[PDB]
Amino acid sequence: MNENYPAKSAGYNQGDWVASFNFSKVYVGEELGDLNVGGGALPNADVSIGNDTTLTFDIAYFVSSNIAVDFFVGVPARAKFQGEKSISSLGRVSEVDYGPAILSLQYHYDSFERLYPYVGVGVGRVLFFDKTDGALSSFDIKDKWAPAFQVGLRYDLGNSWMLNSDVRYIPFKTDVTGTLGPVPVSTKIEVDPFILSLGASYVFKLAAALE
Repeated sequence: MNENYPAKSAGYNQGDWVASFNFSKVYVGEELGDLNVGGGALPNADVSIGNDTTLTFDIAYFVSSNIAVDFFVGVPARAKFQGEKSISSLGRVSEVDYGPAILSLQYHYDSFERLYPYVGVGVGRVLFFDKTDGALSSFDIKDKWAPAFQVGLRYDLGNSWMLNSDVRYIPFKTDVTGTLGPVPVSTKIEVDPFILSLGASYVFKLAAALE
């Protein structure tokens, strides 16, 4: 008739592992930034990216009930984007693979507004695969790396299916160079890329049992 010694509860414990899978929408590409050129003139170029479906996978590690860690990663295929004056019009300027590598932790913070989202921060490195960039003879692009900040919320809506939504911000400038034979052209462009992650996640508890 009476109740005693209830069942154990396990929802969040230090060392928890939850896979958060969501689509990351990158937003960058305003206009190239040429410093100088042998030609003498100082024209302006234009970059463009192809609109297509894309997904991203990140690993969230629950260590504390106040904060946690998340690592954004993805193995996208080879994509071709524009980035020039006359070459842009053609449609074939640069083509390579995407190597999005970001790792930051999420933490809560005081708030007054309705929604009480969380803010994170860490190291966000963006690299690519040397395939065929630039309108020149197999041109390469100098990747970049720097600290980024995350902003969003994470909850569990439904059974065996959680939800996650945040955004990654980190303004930086990429470089471009490479040439087979003659002297390559070292260029640089400063832009503020905006990544939007939206999808679901899945919580999981370690298998190894401790005393």
